[PDB]
Amino acid sequence: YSYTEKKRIRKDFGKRPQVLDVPYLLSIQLDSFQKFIEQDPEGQYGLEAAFRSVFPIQSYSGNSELQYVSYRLGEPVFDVQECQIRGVTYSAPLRVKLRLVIYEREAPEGTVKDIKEQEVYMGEIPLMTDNGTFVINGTERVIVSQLHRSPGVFFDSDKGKTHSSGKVLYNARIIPYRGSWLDFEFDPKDNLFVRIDRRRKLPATIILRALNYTTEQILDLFFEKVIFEIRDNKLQMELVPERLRGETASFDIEANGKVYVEKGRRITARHIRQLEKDDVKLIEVPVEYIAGKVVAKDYIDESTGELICAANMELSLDLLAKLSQSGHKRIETLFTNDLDHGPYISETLRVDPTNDRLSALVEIYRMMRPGEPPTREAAESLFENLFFSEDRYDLSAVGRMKFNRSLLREEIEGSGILSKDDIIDVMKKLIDIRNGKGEVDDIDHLGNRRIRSVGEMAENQFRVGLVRVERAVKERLSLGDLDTLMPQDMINAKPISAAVKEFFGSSQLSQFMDQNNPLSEITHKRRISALGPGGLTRERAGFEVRDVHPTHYGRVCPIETPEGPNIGLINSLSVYAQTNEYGFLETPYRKVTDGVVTDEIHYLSAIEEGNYVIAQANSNLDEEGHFVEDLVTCRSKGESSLFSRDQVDYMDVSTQQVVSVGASLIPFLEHDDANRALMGANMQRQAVPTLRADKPLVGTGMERAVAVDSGVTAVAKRGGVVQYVDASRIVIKVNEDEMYPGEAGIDIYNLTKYTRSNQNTCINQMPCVSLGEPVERGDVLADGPSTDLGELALGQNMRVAFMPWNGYNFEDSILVSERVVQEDRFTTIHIQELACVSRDTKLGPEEITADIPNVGEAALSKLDESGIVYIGAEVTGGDILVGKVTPKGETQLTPEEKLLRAIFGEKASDVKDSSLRVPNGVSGTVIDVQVFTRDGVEKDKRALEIEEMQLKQAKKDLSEELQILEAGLFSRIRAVLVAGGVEAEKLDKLPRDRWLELGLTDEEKQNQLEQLAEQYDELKHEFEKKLEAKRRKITQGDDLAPGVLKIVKVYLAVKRRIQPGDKMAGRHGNKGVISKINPIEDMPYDENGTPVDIVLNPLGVPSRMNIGQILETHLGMAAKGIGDKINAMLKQQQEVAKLREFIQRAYDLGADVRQKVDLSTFSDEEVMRLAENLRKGMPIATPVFDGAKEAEIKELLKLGDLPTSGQIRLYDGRTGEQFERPVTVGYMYMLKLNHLVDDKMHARSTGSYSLVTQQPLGGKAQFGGQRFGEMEVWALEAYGAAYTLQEMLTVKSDDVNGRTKMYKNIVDGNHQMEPGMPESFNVLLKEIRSLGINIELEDE
Amino acid sequence: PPDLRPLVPLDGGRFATSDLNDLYRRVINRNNRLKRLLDLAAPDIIVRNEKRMLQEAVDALLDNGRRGRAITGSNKRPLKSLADMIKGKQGRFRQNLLGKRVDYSGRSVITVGPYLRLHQCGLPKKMALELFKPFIYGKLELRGLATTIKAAKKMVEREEAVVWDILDEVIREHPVLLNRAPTLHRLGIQAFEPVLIEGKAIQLHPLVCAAYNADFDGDQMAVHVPLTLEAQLEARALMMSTNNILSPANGEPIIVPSQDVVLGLYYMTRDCVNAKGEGMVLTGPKEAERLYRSGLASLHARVKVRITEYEKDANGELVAKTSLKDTTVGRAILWMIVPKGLPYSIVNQALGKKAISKMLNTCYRILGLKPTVIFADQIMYTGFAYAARSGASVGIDDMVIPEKKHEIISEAEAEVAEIQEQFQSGLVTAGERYNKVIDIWAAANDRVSKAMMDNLQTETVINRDGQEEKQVSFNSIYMMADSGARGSAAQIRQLAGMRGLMAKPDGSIIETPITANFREGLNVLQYFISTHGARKGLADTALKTANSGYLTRRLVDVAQDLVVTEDDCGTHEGIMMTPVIEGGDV
Amino acid sequence: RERMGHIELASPTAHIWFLKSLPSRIGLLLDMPLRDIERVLYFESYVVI
RNA sequence: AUCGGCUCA
DNA sequence: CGCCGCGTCTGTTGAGCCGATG
DNA sequence: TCGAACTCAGACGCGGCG
Ligand SMILES: [Mg+2]
Repeated sequence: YSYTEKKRIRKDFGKRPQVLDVPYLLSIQLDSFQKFIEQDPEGQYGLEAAFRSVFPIQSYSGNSELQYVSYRLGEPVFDVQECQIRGVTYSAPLRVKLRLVIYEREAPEGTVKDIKEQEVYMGEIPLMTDNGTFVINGTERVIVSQLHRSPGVFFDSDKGKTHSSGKVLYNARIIPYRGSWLDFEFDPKDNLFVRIDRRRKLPATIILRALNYTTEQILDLFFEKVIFEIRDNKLQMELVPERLRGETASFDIEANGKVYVEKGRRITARHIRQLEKDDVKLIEVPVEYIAGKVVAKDYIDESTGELICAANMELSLDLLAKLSQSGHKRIETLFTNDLDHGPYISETLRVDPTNDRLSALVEIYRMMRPGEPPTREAAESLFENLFFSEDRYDLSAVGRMKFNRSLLREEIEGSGILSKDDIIDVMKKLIDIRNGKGEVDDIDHLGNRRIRSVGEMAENQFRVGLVRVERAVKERLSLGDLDTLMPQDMINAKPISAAVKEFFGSSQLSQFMDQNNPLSEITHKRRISALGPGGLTRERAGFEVRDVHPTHYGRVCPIETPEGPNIGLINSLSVYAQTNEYGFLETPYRKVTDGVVTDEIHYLSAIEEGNYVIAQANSNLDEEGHFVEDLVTCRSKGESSLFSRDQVDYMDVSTQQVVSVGASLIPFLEHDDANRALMGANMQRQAVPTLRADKPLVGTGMERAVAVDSGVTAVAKRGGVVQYVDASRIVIKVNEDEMYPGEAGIDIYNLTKYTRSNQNTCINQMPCVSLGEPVERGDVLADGPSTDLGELALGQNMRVAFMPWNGYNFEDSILVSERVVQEDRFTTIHIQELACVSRDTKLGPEEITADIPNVGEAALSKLDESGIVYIGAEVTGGDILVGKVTPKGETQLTPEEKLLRAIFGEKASDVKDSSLRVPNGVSGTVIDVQVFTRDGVEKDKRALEIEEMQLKQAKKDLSEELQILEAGLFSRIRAVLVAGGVEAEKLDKLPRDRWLELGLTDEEKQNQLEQLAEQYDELKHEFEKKLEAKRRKITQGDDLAPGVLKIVKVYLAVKRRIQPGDKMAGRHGNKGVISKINPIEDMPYDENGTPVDIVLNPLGVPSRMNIGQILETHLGMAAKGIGDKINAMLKQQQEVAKLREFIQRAYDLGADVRQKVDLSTFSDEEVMRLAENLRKGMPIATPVFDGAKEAEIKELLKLGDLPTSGQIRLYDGRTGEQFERPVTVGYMYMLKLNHLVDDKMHARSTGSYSLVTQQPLGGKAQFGGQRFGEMEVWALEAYGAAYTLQEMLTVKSDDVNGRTKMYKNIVDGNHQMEPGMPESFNVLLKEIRSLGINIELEDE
Repeated sequence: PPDLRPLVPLDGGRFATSDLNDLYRRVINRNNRLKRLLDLAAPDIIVRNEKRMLQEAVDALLDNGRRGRAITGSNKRPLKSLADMIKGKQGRFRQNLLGKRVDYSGRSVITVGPYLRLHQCGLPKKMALELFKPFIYGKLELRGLATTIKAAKKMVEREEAVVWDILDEVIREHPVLLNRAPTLHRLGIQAFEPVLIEGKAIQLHPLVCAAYNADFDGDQMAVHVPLTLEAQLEARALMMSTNNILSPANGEPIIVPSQDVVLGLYYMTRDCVNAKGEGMVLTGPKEAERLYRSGLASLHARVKVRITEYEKDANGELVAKTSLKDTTVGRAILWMIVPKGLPYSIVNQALGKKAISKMLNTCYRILGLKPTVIFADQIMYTGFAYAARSGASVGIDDMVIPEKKHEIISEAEAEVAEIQEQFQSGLVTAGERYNKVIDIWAAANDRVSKAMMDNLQTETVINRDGQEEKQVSFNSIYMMADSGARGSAAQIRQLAGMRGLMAKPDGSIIETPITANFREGLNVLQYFISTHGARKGLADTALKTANSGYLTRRLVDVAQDLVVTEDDCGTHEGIMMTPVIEGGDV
Repeated sequence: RERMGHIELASPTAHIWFLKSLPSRIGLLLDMPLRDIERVLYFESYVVI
């Protein structure tokens, strides 16, 4: 038990021993980037691959080249906090090492002319903060993983696109990482077809001729023929016995000297048996057997050279004479049968218009690039650089593996570029899958989808930038001088910086980070999207993708996904999932050996999971041995059933790796429905951090990990004992064992007080330790926005007692009491940001000043000299924040007014004002003003004051650091001086400075005094140089966008609280909208005086089946009874022994729980402070699927003297009578949500108007009117009302004269209407008659 | 002209202009340069290329992406021609000419109020002080408190109490229109009559939430006012809330009492066998009220009273008859609101929501309209009041597992084991085993469910004046499921018995079914199998609405014109109607 | 908002809508196929008047 | 004003 | 007359918020 | 002007070729 565990121990009801503990919640970003930037020596990962892939560049002629060597990253100019206050990116510079060597053109390899060696600056790359978020222009930003289809080969079958045919059509596809696709396909009458990049369909085999190899060689490669001989009289055919199979005979099959098979007789197995027992292969047959066949190998007249028959072409019987006479004693043919070997290639041949390579290349070349002449170089180049260039086609390291695995080769890796054999093999297996062998693939398998994260995406973008630069390097290298050309001149760093800074802040995936909670971070960083560059779209995706697949078990959560247009496209990663080395997903399992579940754990991918057989976590392990019951439940090949005790191989690790982390925090998940749990897990991420946070009385054990690993609480860095605690910093002193001998060993934590979170809520931290108590490494020292002693506490828990009450909770409504609003347990803080900029107009510069023309003296009380609000003054909508005046034209004048304006004395350049003001409807209390200035503008008084203040605090912090450092060092420099005698009475009598002057002895102490002086001198030099550095960094001028002089920036802070209309919701998915706030008296009060605080509705349980909340309510009332009993024991001031006995009685209550806490070890003050911390109610835990049961919960209820059934007698508030029946009462745990009312209500009577179409603007931000869409127009025509929509079409929207005269009549007391023509109609007239069409409306 | 294509300034000297100016500049430049080259008689090819580029510029101005590839702007996005300032969902005809923006309007979040009457709604103070501004100016100037308009502006903004008095004067008798989007059918916007409250939410009657299809869990609603004098009479006489109470799709009433009032009406009118005041006699409903309230009798305990009921079987006028009826106390309390034209056998039964709907319909048939409005409102009030007064909660003791559930599942598993044995010996084929297994599991499901419902419904055994009797139960789940408030038999079966067989995404039926329910908690992979069907339902619900809305639009656009013009067409014969009970029964 | 202007083209051009819309309303009138009219107007061939 | 992204019923 | 292939044109409604660019 | 774009899909009418 650590030091934040003896404070308050939460009781566990879990019953399964745990083997693996949850990993670091957000490893995927950290690992991905961390291997993006690391210097790999040999195994290219990261930047070194990107360089070494553009390995040195030579000239067009080949007269020199420059050779890449190495790289390094500088250190950033600013640390994170300054980089977020300032408003600038957080990045590092990239320094590359380069050599240019010049080799002479006179000598073949005369390389010894010049070797120039230096460093080159190109680009700057952003870094990852400690948690996993980038900062880009000062707004924290997160980029999301992606899940796309693995590059490789792919088979499938459309269900007859020409569905009138009703016959399925197969096809195959090759898709690489970077390059052009390739598709093979059938047609409704079995002719193979190809296409490149979804161009026009081309008859197949045109590639086969395009490889410049004709019918003979390749289509001998394709079929293997059937052998015949013309024995000078007749035909003999060689019969391999296993050929006539499933076939029928046309004549009496026989042998040279025997009769085997009769005519009209199918070749059964016995016939082949007889033939192979006879060992006969050569058989005379009638020559009619050749009538119907096809030639295999090209035969010519060997005398003249005339092709008797081109290969793979038809034949006849006169051609038998021709072949026999030409000198051919053998005939090769085709063993054809559409069910086994159909002539798909044969027909494809006799549809192709082609004979030689040149025709095929020409046809393709004018296909893809029509028009331009097909020179030989052009055709060859188009067909080479399309599929066979490492520069324009590369599969991958992973694509090759997937390719070679899907074709049943053996060697995993090879070349990254296509070739002849691969296309041949794809064709052969496609025809094979057509004939009935093998079967198609499917797409949703998590063994064909790959995740791609920060490192890989950034690598690709930076490679694009690099190749763009390589272009210009080749350009410039060839022409100019060489001996005086330093490499640094011939680069440009613009394209790299442009590409990188465009991707880190403009892409589809860089997003803001929702900072409502800790949940909102560590769910927005563990997210897996399927959209973006190279993926689907919200309308393309059908119904097959959005569905749950049997391979999601343990890799992706099934009950966590949004509800809008994109249901299944984005979904969160599970709890234990890794990522493989290629990129597929992996999950743990435990090995089983001879019935014993061992302890070593193996990770499995998505394809190996299907071979084995897997047990389940709920299977009752029989105390170290094998499983208890015979037919253990298991699953294999994607289905579940019952197996033996020995067949099993793996048992999964923990009872909760199927769910995410958002949905493993709701207790009793196993009782309530699926989609209600979806709504619960999906609106747990929208709570709002209240004033004082409060732990949950019923949680699922995984509070602490989420609160710590989200990086929002300040955790101890090294052990020690606390030195100084304050509301805004803590200074801790390390133990001796952990101090390496350089410094004095003090750590200083600066907590972050009230700050904006980019959803406009409040971030602040509170110290959590007292003064002078020890602290061990890994603890927490300061709770965050929404934590409590290191536990995620996200809303507050209230006494709910639900029954129907006078219809004020009709449908989902709530009915809060009125001491939920007195106690301030739901108020929140909201802060807001306003800005004002001054530029340089053509006339001149703006100014910030208090002398604003034409303002009454009243509004200018609240501005100081410099013209910026005070700190603490509270403003309401309409006031002035910053006084700004804009100069305008200077017209020239007459002497008399010169005299006048010199006596009255006020101005030279009569000047507009454009000051900043609070937009109406806003109020609050300014809390912080910031001023940014260029380098060259005179600093006004207040910026000077602010910077001087901040310097004062910085110097205090630095002197305190170096001073407690030198407090240890001066304990040292006081102890060291004591050597050399004693001056005990005079030692401390005289001032400590007078310790370098007293009596000196020669033999060693001159060195002692000398080192006193020396180390003092270096200490003082370090101090002064350090302070000078810090002052220079503070007083440093800033950088602004061109044309801006200085900008101020003002904050505001409001305080919102509960009122009707405002939303709340529990964890299980029961929303609601407060309906009334009811005095204390009216609340139902139980038999003892204490009223209730919420009154829900029981008609909402039976119909949506979220039975979680009933059991959660019962545990709430059980867990508060023990708190009350401890309170009674403790106010009455009983004793220590009784507290020890009772509390120990409370922690031994389950059936066979795993947690056993023995507090006969705890010392008395520790027991007392624990009992102090439990007096508000004993917290309880309940892991997700290994929960608590009704017997245990009823034992709890009976320990505190409460009714076992769970429900008590409630009286009534208004009449004093008793409710007829018992009523449930317990403790729910419910949350705010930030759909407040103060951001929805809006009302308009007259305001702005547009410009091009003269009808009112829209949205609350700019005070607009609502919309009356065409659906309402149909509604209002169906009724029959015709004056009303004439009113809504002309005199409230567009008719100008109409609206002015309508307002006149209304204020005048007469209710009438003079309509005209909606003038956007005549806008339409002019847009049409601008095209050259004479729209124009006839007259009367 | 210019203002039809402005050039708007920015904060910092930048200008944002429509693409039209760009498209015009290109043509102007091409025209000038071609004229130049034409004057000097340049050689032919220059003239050819220049003319072709002029052609391309013009016919890219007319509409961008038609002839070749669209000429993009700086941002790799195509430009906006003329011909696409009229098309699409953003053009003039659909975005800006058929549906305007409108002022004199507002919107907010809705919530319930049950103290209303169904021709009323609530307005927050300040919404109504912002919508009705000029009426207030007029009243102030007429009373003579403010001389000029500016005096009225300041008096309204400072919010002096005379403003509240005037504002309460103005809104009286001035209906407003409430709307909720989407507006699928003509009952989507209605005309209510304001009542001022303090707060921030638009209160709304309970009974008119079935027409809007509104729930109170975060919906939003919009408010408009009618200005003129004709439109005000139209919002009173055509589209008020008490004038349309029959749906125009089919004449079925549209104010059925919804979900909580019906449980009160069902808990009043029921009978227990023992309660108290058994078998004593009363003199009217009033003494029944006194007895129930003083605590001398129970709200439902069988009695015989004297009642006086009116039939108007005569020529349109009422006649009265009296008698001793045999009823409980609850029904004799109800008889105080039925309005003097209905027979007493309307009340002698346990009033599930079908009986309430018949009650209202019969009132409408006999007595006309106004009594139906009054009567419906009184039903709502008394239902709420006597449903809160009982206290009706749901607790983990209510979900009652049948006792005979181990035996049924054990027998089913034995049977499936035997069929598997017979298969492994080769006697039976592949598919036959599958079919027989699913049949036996279905039969086990059915008899488990029947045992459950034979244990819930009638098991209260209670004794009075003798030995033992059995009556229908008082189990909170059973009352919420029987009367008709929420739920049904299938969903109680989910909560207590087996929860059936589940289907995999393909559509097949998986072999081994779920066996646990929501009280015992369920396993891991049983949950992981429920997820399939859950997501299929969720994914379908979100991708109907597109083509549903599209179909509605096409229908409204075809049937647009037709209106009823003439009285009698004078045509001859039409079509013939016959029943279609064919195939099966009616 | 009401006054208009005009450019005087140096050489005639062809309105899209009356050429590239479906059945062309020019190719239907002259009766000659569409491809010919594009290839004349793209400046690719000649034609005999 | 356009574009992208998250969210509500 | 009868395949067979090609370029247009459609795909819910109100609201709320914040970066990006000109 | 090299640079993408991808596997939306369902229906209808027209331009070629037999
Ligand atoms: Mg709703």
